[PDB]
Amino acid sequence: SGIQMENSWTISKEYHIDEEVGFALPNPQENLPDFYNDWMFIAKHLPDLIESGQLRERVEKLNMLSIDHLTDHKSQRLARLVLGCITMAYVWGKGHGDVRKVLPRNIAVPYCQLSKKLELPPILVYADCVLANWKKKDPNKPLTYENMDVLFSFRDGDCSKGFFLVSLLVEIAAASAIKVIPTVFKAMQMQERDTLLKALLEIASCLEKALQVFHQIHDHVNPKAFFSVLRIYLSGWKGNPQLSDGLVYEGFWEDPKEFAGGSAGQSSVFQCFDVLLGIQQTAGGGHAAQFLQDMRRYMPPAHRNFLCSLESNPSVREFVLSKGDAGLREAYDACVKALVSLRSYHLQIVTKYILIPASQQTDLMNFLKTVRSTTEKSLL
Ligand SMILES: C#Cc1ccc(NC(=O)OC[C@]23CN(S(=O)(=O)c4ccc(C(C)(C)C)cc4C)C[C@H]2C[C@H]2C[C@@H]3C2(C)C)cc1
Repeated sequence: SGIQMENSWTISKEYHIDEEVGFALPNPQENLPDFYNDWMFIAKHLPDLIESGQLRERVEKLNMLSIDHLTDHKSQRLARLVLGCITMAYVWGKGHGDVRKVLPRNIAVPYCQLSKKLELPPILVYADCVLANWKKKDPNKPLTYENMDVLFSFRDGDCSKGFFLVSLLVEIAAASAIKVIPTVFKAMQMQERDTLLKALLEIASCLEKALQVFHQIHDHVNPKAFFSVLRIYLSGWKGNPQLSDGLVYEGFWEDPKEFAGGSAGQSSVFQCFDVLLGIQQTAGGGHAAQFLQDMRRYMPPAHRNFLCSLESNPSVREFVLSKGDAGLREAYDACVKALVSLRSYHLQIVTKYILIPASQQTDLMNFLKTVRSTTEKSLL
């Protein structure tokens, strides 16, 4: 068993996986210390600052603020979200091609220093704009769309609330499956047929719920706003012809540096359950594996370590198939089916929210088709 345990029931806190919200950051910080009010003002007013053409001049007038007053993980994660949103807005502007190739030192230096501390690249990633970018409206009500808000958006009407929160709610739905993983491995060591079966049925049930949460994206995200507006600010400078050499982080590196924009490969949920169920993805060969491994380096390092530990545990699939046990096989199959359905839905969302709007003004469609078929081929 690779997974380090905090006690007999819970995985080690060193993996930064919360029992209630999973890979998401629990109860995120909403305010920085007063010392950083100037950064908070800009991130909170990004929509009207971009729209009025005021954003860049405001960032250029900022004083240099040291990150030493960011003493705990939560305030460092908030600061990274604040500075990442400001960076995306500074670089892309209004999204018409008037790009900035130099990030000013009063942002670049604290952002790069903070990113070094957190071992995350100096660009907005999933762990910022989804996993840390949320609050409850009422502390005493549950985690539902109606009771939640994001902390930051880029433009009014960009649907970032719907896109980020629905994604967050899928992560939270998966958390109820992630917290069962130690029980799976314990039942395997102990030969507890029923415990393993109930654990797998629980996982499958939570993955099914996650897909029902995913369905909500159509109700909160307009495809034209997403494609023509939000995607601009999730774009990066790796292989981007508008920033062919990357971005200059003034006062941190002399040469421009390339970092990739957002990708679905930054969520740990898919790989977590592919590993658990022994599904090896092959679609797209080395170039796709290289890209996906690169996106794993854009997850929090503790979540990378969790995924690596999972790969070093005994195999659920090998255990199950050897039992002549219809019940274990059916429960395993229910998990695989729920993962196949999630991949299938992911493909249809890419189609409606990227491939189709793009057509109006191929390797991706065939990658997502192959990942779904590899998964379905893992049905025992
Ligand atoms: C910075 C940053 C940044 C901002 C957002 C993301 N989003 C992301 O990784 O979401 C993971 C998803 C997959 N989508 S998605 O709608 O197919 C989706 C997700 C991302 C995009 C991009 C524009 C970033 C390419 C496009 C689409 C269509 C939502 C979410 C729900 C289910 C399927 C997995 C999930 C299991 C949790 C990543 C980086």
